[PDB]
Amino acid sequence: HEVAQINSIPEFLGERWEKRAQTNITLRGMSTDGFKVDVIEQHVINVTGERA
Amino acid sequence: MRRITGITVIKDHQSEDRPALPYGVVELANFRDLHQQVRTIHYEDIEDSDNGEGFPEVQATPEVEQEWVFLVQVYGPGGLDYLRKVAAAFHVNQVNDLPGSLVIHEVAQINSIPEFLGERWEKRAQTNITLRGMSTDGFKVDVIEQHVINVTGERA
Amino acid sequence: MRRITGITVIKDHQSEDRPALPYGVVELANFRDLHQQVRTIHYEDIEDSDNGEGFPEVQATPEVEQEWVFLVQVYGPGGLDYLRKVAAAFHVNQVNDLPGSLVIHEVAQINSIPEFLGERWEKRAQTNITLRGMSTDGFKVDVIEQHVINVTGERA
Amino acid sequence: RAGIVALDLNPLTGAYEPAYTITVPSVFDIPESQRKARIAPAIQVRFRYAGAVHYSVINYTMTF
Amino acid sequence: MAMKAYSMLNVTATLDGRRVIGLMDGDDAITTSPGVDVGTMLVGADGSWLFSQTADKSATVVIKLKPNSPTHRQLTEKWMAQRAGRLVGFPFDFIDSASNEGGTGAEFFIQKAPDDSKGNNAVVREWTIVTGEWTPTIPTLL
Amino acid sequence: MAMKAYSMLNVTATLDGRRVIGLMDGDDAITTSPGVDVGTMLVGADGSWLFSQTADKSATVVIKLKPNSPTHRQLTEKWMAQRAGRLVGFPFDFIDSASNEGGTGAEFFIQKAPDDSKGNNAVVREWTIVTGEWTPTIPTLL
Amino acid sequence: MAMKAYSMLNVTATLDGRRVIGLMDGDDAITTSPGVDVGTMLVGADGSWLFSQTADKSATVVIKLKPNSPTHRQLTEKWMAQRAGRLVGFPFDFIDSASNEGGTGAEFFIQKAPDDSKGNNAVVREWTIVTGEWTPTIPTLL
Amino acid sequence: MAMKAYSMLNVTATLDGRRVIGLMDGDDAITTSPGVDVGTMLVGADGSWLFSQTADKSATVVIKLKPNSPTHRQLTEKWMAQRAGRLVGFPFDFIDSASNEGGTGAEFFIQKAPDDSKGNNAVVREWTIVTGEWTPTIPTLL
Repeated sequence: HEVAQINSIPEFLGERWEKRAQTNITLRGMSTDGFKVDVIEQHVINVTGERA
Repeated sequence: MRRITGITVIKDHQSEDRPALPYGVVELANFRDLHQQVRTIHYEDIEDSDNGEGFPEVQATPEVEQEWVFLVQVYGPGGLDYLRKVAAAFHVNQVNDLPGSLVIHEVAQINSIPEFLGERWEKRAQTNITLRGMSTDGFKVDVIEQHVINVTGERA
Repeated sequence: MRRITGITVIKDHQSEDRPALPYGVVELANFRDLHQQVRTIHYEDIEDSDNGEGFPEVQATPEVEQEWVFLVQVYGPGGLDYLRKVAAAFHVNQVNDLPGSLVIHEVAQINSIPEFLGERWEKRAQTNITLRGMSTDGFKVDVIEQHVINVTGERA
Repeated sequence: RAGIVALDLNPLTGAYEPAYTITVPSVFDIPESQRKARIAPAIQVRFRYAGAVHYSVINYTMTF
Repeated sequence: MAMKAYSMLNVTATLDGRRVIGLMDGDDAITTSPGVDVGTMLVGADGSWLFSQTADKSATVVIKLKPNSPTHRQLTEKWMAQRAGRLVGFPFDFIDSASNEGGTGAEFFIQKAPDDSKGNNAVVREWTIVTGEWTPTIPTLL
Repeated sequence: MAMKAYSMLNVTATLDGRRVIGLMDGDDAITTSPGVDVGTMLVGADGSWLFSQTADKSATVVIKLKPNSPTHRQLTEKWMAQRAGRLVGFPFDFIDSASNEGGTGAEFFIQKAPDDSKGNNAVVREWTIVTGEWTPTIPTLL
Repeated sequence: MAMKAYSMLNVTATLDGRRVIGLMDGDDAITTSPGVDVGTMLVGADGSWLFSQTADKSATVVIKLKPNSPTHRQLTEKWMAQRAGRLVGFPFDFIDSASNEGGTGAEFFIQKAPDDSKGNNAVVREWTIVTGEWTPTIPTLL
Repeated sequence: MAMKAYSMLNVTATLDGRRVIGLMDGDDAITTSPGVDVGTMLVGADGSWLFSQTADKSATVVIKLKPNSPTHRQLTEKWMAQRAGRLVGFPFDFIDSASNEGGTGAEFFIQKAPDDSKGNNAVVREWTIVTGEWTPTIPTLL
């Protein structure tokens, strides 16, 4: 999706300024999973007219 | 031990040995009422009571929504996937069912915080899971069951 | 010892032994006036006074609303439920009654802060309870009880 | 809309009363044993028949 | 009988017998506004003036309710009753016990209806009612 | 059967048989508003009053969908069907299972169309539908 | 007699004899505005000009009061007196003691009325009064 | 062929053969809106209803470009061509590859022109184009 700002952070490691850089990289992607679930496959309906 | 994930889950502040290498922990961070005022007040007569004058006592209970905020942590080499299944199990129905007037509202951002424990970087993950449920209580209160009114016309 | 909860409650900064394993503590955090200006000024004549000229002295008292903010803590294995009853007892009437011009306004968010005290995780809870009540005082002040006016027409 | 259902008025009083109500059973409690049949529980519906006219009466009282 | 602090636990509202319970959050949950201005001042081209006073003693009230409140059920039944053809008054009256401030009316009518928004959280439902007469009560305890 | 907490996981909406799935974020994703005001109060120059009740029982609904939702495909097919010349009802109905609050209609029609904005991220697509009759259902569980 | 700092403890307002006490918070609790503009400049198509001065010396005043203030009781009695049919002046006058700035009027009339909002906290009550003449007092102490 | 995540790197727009490249930042860089409403519901004084469907299949598109973009050069040449007297169509069409959502038109025309603001930083240049017909493409991949 985006690459972010790039900083420079030299650090005194092992008797020597060690050059370094760091950034943030962000991806973007859908989700996958799966769970077992139950389903309807028939119906039933009752209709009455109260007062004929 | 949750039904969704296949691992063992334990309470927050106990004094027992760490169970296994992959496992979870839930803590209660806080909770609060959600709306400023009540929804209803339920009045109910106590079963077989008496206030001294042949009247069953009356117990009233307010009904308001509440929010509980927990703190979930997974320790070990499978934390991210175990919490991803939890995040994606919050959408499917018949799976995210809770017993009484409870509802999972949101699962929050999932962070990774590896920690150098015992001479080894121990992988860890943590998120926030918030529920949502009504309030129950009961207090004994008194009731009116008759009236009286007097009407006069000052100057007839 | 509150009437709502069944436990013992004590004042904030004393120098006594901890009472029991479940108990509470209330502290006064602050208080302040709520509106910028007064509501009324009440004037009242002192009973059997004299300012040296056969006049009973007059005492005036402002009336403004005020807010007091307390800090409630419950220590022991039942804190959350004892404070939940308090939160839900603020809605029902005839129960949240206070003696003089006082009103419970709001109970705030309830946090849980377990602490490792004495070789054992001691469960704890804390919230904020705010009251609301008018102001009383009295200061001696002086009053006008006569007038004088002069009217002239400059050029007749 | 067609004119088969009554117009939300109780004939006894002319007060308010719903013409038709639909009730749906709650599946939250139905056990797994009967959930495996894949046959849903029953929905119920209430009517109110809309009448008609087959006969008329007039009185015609004359005073002169 | 000191003028105690204000609180929503002492305000009582009655809508056709039953009480009003489920109210949304905010500093304005039950608001009543008069129909028109009390009067009108007319100043002529010379500097004289004349005040005119209206005979319109009418008011409207706005009530904000949660999506789950028995008053919402009562109001949505009354709305359907009006739509069917029946037309009645259903008096509404509300008051504050701390200062006897408020008012009453004898015959109201549903004037507006809320918008059913579902979204991700709960939303307000606003009902607007209108009367032909509205009598305020004088606050006797200041 | 306690009045459980509100949740979007218990609200069901049906648009011409199939369900509605892809909804945008926000506190208002499906909003229904009535056509006109329920009534009108008229107060004369003397102080008397007369209330007038309308016969317009109609409503409009606004649905907000993500750019990738099967309901968007269904609606954009129905729009082209209307543009071609075919005109039908496609009933829409929605309800909340916690309190039986919601409504239904028998014959709707597409009234508005969304704006296709691409930009850098995803944007809402709003559809506005209109019915000639709209029957709300009375919330029986409060 | 140095021009001391401004303070609300030196401003005095009188409404029909009694004082005004309960005032809401804010930088504007008693505001008086004139009726119309003082004058009007008319410039023709050639460049000449003519100024016109009005004879309308009238003003309106807005007072904001808490829901619990004796002035609110007095005003809500006066409003009912006007509604009954009685019509009188009830002079209002206000001034600042630090600079003698302010004004007075001889006969006012209630023009607007507040909206009774209950909600969760206290809300303002605004009254609007109108005079036919309004005489400001010249600030003599600068 | 899974419904991948949305990205601006898969949206393609073509304006008279050449592509569109320089686009300003924001959630809305290419927005198309229809001409008029799809229809109109008319409800009479009795309660019956009648829906009316329009024959206006037209749309407008708004494109936001940086001050340095070859599409800006192309558009500012086309504008001068129109001002000179030549009038042609220059078809424009855009689409998203992830869901086949978008549309096309056969003959467009420049309707608006941007404002040349220099200032201290770069500013948007907005062009508004209008077609007489606009055919959307049905998103077949949902």
